[PDB]
Amino acid sequence: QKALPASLVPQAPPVLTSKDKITKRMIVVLAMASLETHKISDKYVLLNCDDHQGLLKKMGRDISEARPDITHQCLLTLLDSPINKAGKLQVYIQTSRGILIEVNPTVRIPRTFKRFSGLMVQLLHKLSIRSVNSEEKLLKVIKNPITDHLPTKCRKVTLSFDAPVIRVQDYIEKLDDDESICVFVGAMARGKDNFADEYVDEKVGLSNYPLSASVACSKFCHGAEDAWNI
Amino acid sequence: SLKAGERLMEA
Amino acid sequence: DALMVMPFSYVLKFLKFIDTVMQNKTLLHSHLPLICKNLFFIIKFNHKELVSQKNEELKLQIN
Amino acid sequence: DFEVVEEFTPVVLATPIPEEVQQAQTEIKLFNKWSFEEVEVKDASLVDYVQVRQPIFVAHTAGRYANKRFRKAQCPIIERLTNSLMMNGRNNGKKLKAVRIIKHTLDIINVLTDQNPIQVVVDAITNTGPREDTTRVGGGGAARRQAVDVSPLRRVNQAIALLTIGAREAAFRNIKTIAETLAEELINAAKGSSTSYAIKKKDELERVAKSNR
Amino acid sequence: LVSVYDSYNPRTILLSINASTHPTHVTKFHTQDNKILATASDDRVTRLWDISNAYEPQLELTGATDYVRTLSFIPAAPHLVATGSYDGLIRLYDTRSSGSTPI
Amino acid sequence: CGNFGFIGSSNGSITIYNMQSGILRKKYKLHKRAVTGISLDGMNRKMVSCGLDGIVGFYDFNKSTLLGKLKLDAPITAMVYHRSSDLFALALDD
Amino acid sequence: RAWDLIRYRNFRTFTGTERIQFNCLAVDPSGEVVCAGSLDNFDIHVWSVQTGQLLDALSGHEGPVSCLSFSQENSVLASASWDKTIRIWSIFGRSQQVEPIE
Amino acid sequence: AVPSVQTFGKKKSATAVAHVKAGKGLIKVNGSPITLVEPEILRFKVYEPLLLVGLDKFSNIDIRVRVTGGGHVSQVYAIRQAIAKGLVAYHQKYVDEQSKNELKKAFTSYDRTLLIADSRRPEPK
Amino acid sequence: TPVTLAKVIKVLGRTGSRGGVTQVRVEFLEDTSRTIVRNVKGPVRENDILVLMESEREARRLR
RNA sequence: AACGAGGAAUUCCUAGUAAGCGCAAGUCAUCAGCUUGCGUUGAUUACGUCCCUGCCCUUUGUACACAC
Repeated sequence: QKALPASLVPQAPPVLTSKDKITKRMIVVLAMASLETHKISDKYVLLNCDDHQGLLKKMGRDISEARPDITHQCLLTLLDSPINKAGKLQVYIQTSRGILIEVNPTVRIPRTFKRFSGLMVQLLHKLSIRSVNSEEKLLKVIKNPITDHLPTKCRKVTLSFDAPVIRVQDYIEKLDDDESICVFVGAMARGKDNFADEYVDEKVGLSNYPLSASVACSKFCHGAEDAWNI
Repeated sequence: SLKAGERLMEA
Repeated sequence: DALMVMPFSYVLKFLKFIDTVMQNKTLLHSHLPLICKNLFFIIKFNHKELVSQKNEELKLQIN
Repeated sequence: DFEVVEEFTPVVLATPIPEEVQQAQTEIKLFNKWSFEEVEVKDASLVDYVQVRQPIFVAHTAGRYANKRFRKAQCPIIERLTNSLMMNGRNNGKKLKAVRIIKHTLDIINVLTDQNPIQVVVDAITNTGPREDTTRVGGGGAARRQAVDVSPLRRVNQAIALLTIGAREAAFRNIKTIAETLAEELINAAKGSSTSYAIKKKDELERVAKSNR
Repeated sequence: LVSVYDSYNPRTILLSINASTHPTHVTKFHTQDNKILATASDDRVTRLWDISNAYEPQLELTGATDYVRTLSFIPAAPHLVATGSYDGLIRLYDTRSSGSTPI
Repeated sequence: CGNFGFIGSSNGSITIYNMQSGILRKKYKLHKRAVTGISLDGMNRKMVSCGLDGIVGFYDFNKSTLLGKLKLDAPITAMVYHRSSDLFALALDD
Repeated sequence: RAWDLIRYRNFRTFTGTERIQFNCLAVDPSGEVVCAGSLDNFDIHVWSVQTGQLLDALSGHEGPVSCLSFSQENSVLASASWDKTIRIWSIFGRSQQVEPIE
Repeated sequence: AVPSVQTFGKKKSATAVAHVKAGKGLIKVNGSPITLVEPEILRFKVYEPLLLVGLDKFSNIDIRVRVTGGGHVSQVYAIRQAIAKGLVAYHQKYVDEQSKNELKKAFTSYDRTLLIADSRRPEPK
Repeated sequence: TPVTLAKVIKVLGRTGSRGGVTQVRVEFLEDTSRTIVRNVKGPVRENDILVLMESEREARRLR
């Protein structure tokens, strides 16, 4: 009583950017990441809590803040998830220094940490990372604020441990058919849930247990895929 | 410090 | 300029204020021009509403 | 019952003025097609700021509107829509390109939705201009969004801004030019279909202002 | 895709209605109301498009068994639409009704 | 103002000639019998006329619209307007 | 010169800087400001009523100021030149803006 | 002789010398009819002094207009200025006065820039 | 969601308000009695009609 | 290889103004890796308020009424 589509060859879903603003999708933003650049003299290095504790004492910023490892922990969590296969999220990086990094869903971020250290210090100077396939630019630093480059009909939330706990699948199902969720995630190891109070319209919780930044992504993503039937 | 006239009103 | 700033809801409280200070005449004659110069800049400026709201206590207040 | 004879000879000229122009001396029409009569601003509080009472031929009144504070209101809004079309460094100081777009745009709104183009443009600005806009507070270093109301001049100014930017951005890399996508805006903004640029972006500005008040 | 645009101007595709993924054979305009379009398809559904909204069909007119390759409107009734399948069986619809069944 | 010259024909027509050039400007047609008196008010706004058919027509003159129309009983021989108070008197045949 | 009608006396005699003739005059309805105009200078002098100093020399006319007058509603004043241009002034409260009408 | 009236029209740096004489009803711009003005969108910006007052009042007159200076637009604001001035200064001379105050009140309510040159002399703040 | 229009009576001077935001006593259009002290955002004068999504809140200072 | 409109920061800007465009001259300094003229097309947003950041003024009313 209903006919088929004409060609049933599966194709790649259209890869989202900041330029498209109509399509419904998820947005997972990592806020206040520790991605800072320091010079040694004979090269430039990413800042680490673990690799060099003594460098941060001279700079004055404490060791316990500057952790880039949690970011690469989340970037493998978001990109390998099937909602990054099916084309329904993009991910923005809000650095604690104010830098806003757009991440193309097509990139494959290197799963070793040390290559990622060399990947970030290529990013923070040249401002755009291009693939070796070289069809497009992949990690581009974009102009603040994030409220420009988010989609228009958006919903903006914050993961908070003090927020009332909700269920992921129930929350997405009450969105409209064109409204796009945006999840500002606190990647800070310890800090207040106030990094985006001027942005979002509510705060939502995920579990009664204190969570990592990595799981709170996948706690949201694997609820999202069941809420979108993937 | 409140601006005057307002501080009339809550007093 | 700081007496037109208030809503009309406080003016209805403001007339009940001066309704009480009429009872204590020592406050009255010790501050007689200032009470006079404040009602008659308010009830000029907030005339159309005080004349159009009906409340028999307000007649008993203003008398 | 009663007749006034004001014209006594068949007025013919040695220089031939065409058949569409001699007919145009009864009512003044925009681009010699569109009547300013029967054009009502269907939202009160926006009359005296959308000015469609004085009819005009083309949307090119070169008069001074910048000098007084509210002189900007009496600009006939068809011109006030063309003035916001030349907003880019590739486009500043080219009005005859913009007027040629609107005369090509107002044709499209007719062909799609017969009513009037100029009734749609007035009905577009009435819909997209927000009703409560949110402002930033000081608050001692912790800024929260404090919701206030908005003056009806700002309701027109930002309405015209969102339509032309919404047309200029949607026709960025498409075969559809500025002229057609703006007619895709104004028709959708007339219905408020939430599929235009400005009806969407108003519906955050009235959404955010409801959240914290 | 039915790509409706103005005649005497081949360079401006005014309105590009992405209809069904099956190939649309017949695209006509309504004789009575000049802004309602109706296309057919190889998808065996005829779609009455209102070209104010080129992104949604105003009504999905359906029930066809095999390969609608003609439809035509009737002068006395702007609501009534004659739609001919390829199986036989000329369908007659009332677009002001539910329409998914013929009359 | 001394710029317009009214003429009431004996076939209803009220031609209004200008007084610099003697040029024709407007021709009013309400009456069908002889017009027997015209006037214009002091403000140059409203205009009256009286016919032998009994119609006393009240014109606007800034716009060319007929304001109204009054009918008395008898035919009307003459009219004297008084521009200071906007009263005018008619002479009837009764 | 100002005058009283209760007491029949000058308050203050307002004068210019370089001793100019004054044709005409305009007085703020809220009696704070007295403006005057010349044939010699074509600058609109502006005196305050309390302090007899001239507050400001409003200028911008070619040719003399014929007359000057204030709104009684919002207290903008409007001058009347002989360079064929009305120029309407707005002199109160942080605006100081001018509009000529030829 | 021949009754004529000469009026000027001026925008940015463009003059407009409109001789108006009693004639048959031709209206020329630079030895070319007024239906052939260049910018082709602003042609109705110069039909304004024709169509505001009514095209009957051009039936007896000639409008010879010649323009120099300016650009494409700022000449069109000069021919609409000198036709309005050349029409309203022929009715005060050789036709009736009450025609003129009907015209001068007609061009005024539509656009006063037809008559007097809107001179955008500078202002220092 | 009915929307109540309001006409502006008097802009308020000398009130200490955050820049950009001005403070205005409006008058209800559908009933000419009431007044509510609301804040505007854009440029506003008297005798213009303003749009209120909510009537009963009455805006205070914004520091 | 660098390169798809340019990050954080940062400065200027209120009408014939921002900006787009070409033509010209080379005037005892200055400029030719450019400078200064001239004309054309020519807007958006304020034009309010001292809330913030600064700067400034006053804290005998003296000047003469009346008023405060």
